[PDB]
Amino acid sequence: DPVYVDIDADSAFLKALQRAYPMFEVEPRQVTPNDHANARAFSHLAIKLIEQEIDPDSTILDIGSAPARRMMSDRKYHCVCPMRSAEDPERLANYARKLASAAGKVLDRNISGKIGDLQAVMAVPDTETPTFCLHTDVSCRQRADVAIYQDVYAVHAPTSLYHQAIKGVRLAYWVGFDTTPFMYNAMAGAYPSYSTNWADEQVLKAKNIGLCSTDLTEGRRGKLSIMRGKKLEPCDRVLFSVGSTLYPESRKLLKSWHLPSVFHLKGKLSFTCRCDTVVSCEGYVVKRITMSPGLYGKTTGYAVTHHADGFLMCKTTDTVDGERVSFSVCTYVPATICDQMTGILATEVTPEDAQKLLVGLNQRTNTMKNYMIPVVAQAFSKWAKECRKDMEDEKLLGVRERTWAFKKQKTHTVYKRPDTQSIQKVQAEFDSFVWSSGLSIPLRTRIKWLLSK
Amino acid sequence: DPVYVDIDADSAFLKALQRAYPMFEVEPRQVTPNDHANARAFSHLAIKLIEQEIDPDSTILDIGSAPARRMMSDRKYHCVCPMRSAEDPERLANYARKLASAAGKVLDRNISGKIGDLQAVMAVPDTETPTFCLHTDVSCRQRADVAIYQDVYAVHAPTSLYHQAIKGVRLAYWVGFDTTPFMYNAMAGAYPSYSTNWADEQVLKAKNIGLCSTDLTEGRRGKLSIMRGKKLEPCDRVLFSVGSTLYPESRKLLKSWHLPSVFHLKGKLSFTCRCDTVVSCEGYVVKRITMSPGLYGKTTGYAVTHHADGFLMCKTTDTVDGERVSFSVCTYVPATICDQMTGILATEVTPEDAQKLLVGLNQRTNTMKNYMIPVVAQAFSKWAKECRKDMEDEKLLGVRERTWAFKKQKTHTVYKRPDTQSIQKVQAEFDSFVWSSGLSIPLRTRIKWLLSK
Amino acid sequence: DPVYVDIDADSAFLKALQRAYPMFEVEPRQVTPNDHANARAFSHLAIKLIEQEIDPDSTILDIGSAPARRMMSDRKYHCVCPMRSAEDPERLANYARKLASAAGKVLDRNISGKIGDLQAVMAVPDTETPTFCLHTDVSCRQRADVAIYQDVYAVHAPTSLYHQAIKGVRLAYWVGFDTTPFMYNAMAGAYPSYSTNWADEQVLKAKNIGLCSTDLTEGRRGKLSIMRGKKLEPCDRVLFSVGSTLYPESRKLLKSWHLPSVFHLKGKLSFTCRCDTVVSCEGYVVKRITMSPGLYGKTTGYAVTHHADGFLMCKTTDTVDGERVSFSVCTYVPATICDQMTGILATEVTPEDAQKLLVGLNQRTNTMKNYMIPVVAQAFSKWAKECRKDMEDEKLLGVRERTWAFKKQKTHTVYKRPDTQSIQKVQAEFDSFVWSSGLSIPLRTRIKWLLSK
Ligand SMILES: Nc1ncnc2c1ncn2[C@@H]1O[C@H](CSCC[C@H](N)C(=O)O)[C@@H](O)[C@H]1O
Ligand SMILES: Nc1ncnc2c1ncn2[C@@H]1O[C@H](CSCC[C@H](N)C(=O)O)[C@@H](O)[C@H]1O
Ligand SMILES: Nc1ncnc2c1ncn2[C@@H]1O[C@H](CSCC[C@H](N)C(=O)O)[C@@H](O)[C@H]1O
Ligand SMILES: [Zn+2]
Ligand SMILES: [Zn+2]
Ligand SMILES: [Zn+2]
Repeated sequence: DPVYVDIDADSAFLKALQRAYPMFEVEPRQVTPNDHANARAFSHLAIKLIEQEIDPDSTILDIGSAPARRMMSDRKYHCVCPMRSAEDPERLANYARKLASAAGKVLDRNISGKIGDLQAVMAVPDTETPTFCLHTDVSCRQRADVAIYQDVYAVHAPTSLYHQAIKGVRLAYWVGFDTTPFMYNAMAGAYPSYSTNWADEQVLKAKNIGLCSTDLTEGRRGKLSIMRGKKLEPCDRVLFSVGSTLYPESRKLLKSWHLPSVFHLKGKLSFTCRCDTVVSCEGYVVKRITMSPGLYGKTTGYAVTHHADGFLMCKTTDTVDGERVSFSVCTYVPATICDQMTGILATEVTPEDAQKLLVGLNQRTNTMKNYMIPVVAQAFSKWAKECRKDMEDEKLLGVRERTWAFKKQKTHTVYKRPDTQSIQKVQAEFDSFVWSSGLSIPLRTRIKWLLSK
Repeated sequence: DPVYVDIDADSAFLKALQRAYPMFEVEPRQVTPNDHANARAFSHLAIKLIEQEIDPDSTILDIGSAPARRMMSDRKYHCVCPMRSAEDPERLANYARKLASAAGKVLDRNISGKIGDLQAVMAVPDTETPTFCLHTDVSCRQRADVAIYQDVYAVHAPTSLYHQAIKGVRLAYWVGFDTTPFMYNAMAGAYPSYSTNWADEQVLKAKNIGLCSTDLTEGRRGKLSIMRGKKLEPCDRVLFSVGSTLYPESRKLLKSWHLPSVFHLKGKLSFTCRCDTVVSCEGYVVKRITMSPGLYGKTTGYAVTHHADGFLMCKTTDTVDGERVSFSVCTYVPATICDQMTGILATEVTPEDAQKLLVGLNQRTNTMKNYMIPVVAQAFSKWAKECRKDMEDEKLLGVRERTWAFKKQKTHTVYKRPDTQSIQKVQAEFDSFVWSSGLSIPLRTRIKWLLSK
Repeated sequence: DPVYVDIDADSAFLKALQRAYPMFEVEPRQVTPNDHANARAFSHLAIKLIEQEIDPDSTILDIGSAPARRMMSDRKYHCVCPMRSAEDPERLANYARKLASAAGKVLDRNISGKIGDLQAVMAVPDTETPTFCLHTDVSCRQRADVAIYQDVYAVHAPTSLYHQAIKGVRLAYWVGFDTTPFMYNAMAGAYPSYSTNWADEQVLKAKNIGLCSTDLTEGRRGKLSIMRGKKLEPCDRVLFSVGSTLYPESRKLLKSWHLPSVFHLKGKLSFTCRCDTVVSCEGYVVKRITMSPGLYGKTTGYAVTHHADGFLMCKTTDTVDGERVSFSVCTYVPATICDQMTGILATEVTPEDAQKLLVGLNQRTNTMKNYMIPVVAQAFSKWAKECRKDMEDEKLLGVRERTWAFKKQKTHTVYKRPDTQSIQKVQAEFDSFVWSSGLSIPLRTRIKWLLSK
């Protein structure tokens, strides 16, 4: 009845975990010095909660599975494992090892059936079995009614969901990092509670952001290159660092999971679908999606995010490979600090004074990580200034002057305070939806040898 | 005898709930991290109180019902469910699932009768049964004497009430958000105790209101567009955000439920009707309506609101898509803070000093939400100024000078203090009152399969 | 079940050791005054943890072994010992002595088998035995599935790993000093928690770095030499001092162990490999490597380091053999000190004031070693200055001016704060991979005499 997580007993993250999962009873039990422990604990609790929601006798598709995680579960999983990633052969070997080690000692689980299914798949690679197969999300043929996506960032969401729906699935879950900073189109950012940093490929040679590296120079003035760059804009390629584990990602596929509250899937068959956010903790979320046959209602095309902690986006100046430039950066701020800055921001404050005030509030133990304090101090200072400029240039009610052109004002900070909401316009009507094994003989031989014993 | 609500045991909202429902005994029992928990708790208690008022042996029409909420009740409900919303098929499937799960375990409730009625409706979609039907409020033919509207914003109130009255209904209840801010014709606003924000569609690209989103710019002066806008006025389309759930609404239909204390319905038959407010809690209300055959008395056409907390409407300046404009905003303020500002407002005070005083009063735990403090500080500052201008320009008693024209003074704030009343002029004489299933074969097949087992 | 380490009972390093190995229970038991005790304790615990991971019945290759360390172990080691180092004959004699001393007193270990294997190898020097051989990593022919490298810096990593893989090894471990400072290309540096200093061969006659020596002079101005040096750049030869033990090293071979997260080995057979960091303590690390047959996925060529303590690289001025020059130096800083300097660095601070503040923070017992304090104080002072220069020269968003050349700014400090990550670009596709005993008759005779008794 208790749930055990692998974190230190004196961690501050434990209270946030307890507030996010009020239906459980959370115990710390540390066994390793993992440098991304908080992220793993959140994923573990999310799987527990999802299993508690649904009822047994239903079969669950596990898209992009890691089979060894599902091996001591009593529910009915069908693991979809294509070998498209360099980490997959080791996961498969680990599954076979775990299976062979406990073959008679454990009896409640369908251990023998799992061994037989794996052997049958190794013999002929194009066969479906109740617990395993080697197809993709589009080419699997097992029928079910629940689908799960755990830390899956590599598929286009509407195509995948349509292919699950034409097979009888009515309910789906998605677990992962919040997609909001990519809808605002930032160049780099942080998830500080999870020791995670990310950056665009064009700024990996910066100096003072979370994920970067550069070197010492004396500063020659020449650097004469005829190739005129002249624009610094975000591109599709992004790099993620979770603790010390590296993952590359694509901006398009990340944006495709920022789904509106109502949408329609219109193909040979038609469906009406909804998406809600049911767990949200300092930048990690769980989403629940339902799908129904036929067309009902109408769509607006709006997606909403609720901010429990503060969210910040701002302009910063740095050197990239020695050349001075400006670009945008985003982060999260705890609610108590935001509440304690309300009085200060009524006036104009310099960045240095803001930094001293924030250090005073923080270190009274650390509420927030120190390496983000200088950028936050700068953002708060610009926001406070811009507000004053609005108060000194009043307009007339009900009137929009355009004498025959109007000017845009400059904006250097966006600041979403606790208990406010973001709203963005996205696509809501989808009509367009458009095989070889990939295994190799030596790996098959290794698995067969490791199993047949 | 206790009533259990899904909120945290240390919440401040519990005392307000206890004061609003003095006839019950309210216990906190938290099971989920719902981000709009307070609104759900208020609706739950409202249904309990309404059921305690009326007597059994009467049949209750449930307009726009969600049937699974009425399934474990001992009273006699007739649920009117047309499938006009994208959320409806999932509600129907959930009802059928709940019914099938507990088919012999629960015996007191008319479980078997409900199953039979649902099956009979699925067979032929144009039949009335004692517990269910697929018609609208105008085309249902079941006769009753009580009607209930729970969070229903999609109908025109006098037409709907007339169609209920010609069928023998004598008493009706309405539960929902207070309609007063839409009678004052504001452009955006907040219900802060319920984590709720709303906005006109024309200002969704603002920067510093509750529900909005914008981006960074350097401020080009060109933006040369020949299309002269030249007026910024409210329009019919509005967006509501309750926690993170989104709802679109129409201004006309919202205004139609702000009913006067006495009115007449004059058709083929005639009725005389009254409307009173019986519960009011920080912007959420319950209204009771009675109807009688024949015409009696006379009407004035006035509607009254009593303010227990302070109500504010004021002019603010912002940037929308980068262009600087002014428009009106409304909110609610707790009574103790209003009482503690009485001495300060005797003189002229700057907005910055007002903001510092409000922060001092608030954080001594938080009485009011911090993200509204800057706008409130501005409003109080303008009100205090305008009062002084009245005191320095006295007129003569009993005289209205119009030398041959008179000027209007500028007004930037309206402030209704605790224990005052608003009064507005509305229509009170109504004479004008003016079908296919909408279900689909695959959904019917799914429901039949899910039921027949 | 306790693990015993040879350190003083009042040492501060014990808490760091306990945090790095949370699965053990660490007891101090001092028996010698070793001046590099901390390094030996870390290596001991690393071997314990690795043995706990893997399962028995597997045979372990020990590359560049010291056999006497493996003599009282119950696992199955095959020690690869070529006599290429001046320390090797004494290690071999010590092994034979240890074996002969306990020949009947100890029975659980394969003592008799080990004696027989050593004698058989002495008779014919080109024979493999289950526990011993005299080949190199490339010319050994024993088959196994685990390989271990303990403090091995003399081989080129991809060639060695390929030769282990074509023999059936699937898992490998590497224990040693962190390779990050050599990827930044520094000229000298320190690992202060382990009493270790290192330097390039060209600066051994400096005055104020960790490892150096010089003499007194009155300063003649002549020193007329026609040989124009004119550049001071790092070269391949480096010297390491661990306590008072000296080791020479090569920069190329050290860099070759800074491996990316995914890579491919493409020869006659092909493999896909991964490298993760599983233990990290103040500059000492353990790396785990897996290899699989066949080609899967794709590579990026990036390597990542996670910083738990602060890392610093900076420019310094010294005299070398009496001539004044400048070059770069690197070190590590504890996290609490870094956190306590956050407020000070918002302004410009002189080096002297920084030094006084650091002395105040440190001596309140010593958190960090005093001989590094002057260089750290200088680095912090320059970093704080450079940040200000960025804040006073803002650019426009999204724009990279190159009017037709751009200038590089000067950078004198790189500072990686706690909870940030370094990222470097390295090679990830490897295709190119290209014997006499070396023992002598008198040594063989000595070993035979010492054994035959
Ligand atoms: N089109 C596709 N259909 C199904 N799986 C896919 C896919 N494309 C990539 N994948 C798989 O998705 C996985 C993402 S990483 C695996 C995450 C895993 N669910 C976990 O819990 O750790 C990869 O193994 C990759 O092989
Ligand atoms: N003209 C009409 N007559 C009856 N119901 C209507 C209607 N127009 C819309 N509705 C229904 O009113 C519902 C409003 S949302 C449902 C609210 C529900 N009573 C609850 O407690 O949660 C929708 O399901 C919609 O189908
Ligand atoms: N090509 C090679 N293959 C295997 N061992 C080698 C080698 N080149 C050098 N060595 C050996 O590697 C050793 C490094 S010093 C020995 C370290 C030892 N593992 C310990 O725990 O203390 C030397 O003894 C040297 O003989
Ligand atoms: Zn399948
Ligand atoms: Zn009906
Ligand atoms: Zn050998």
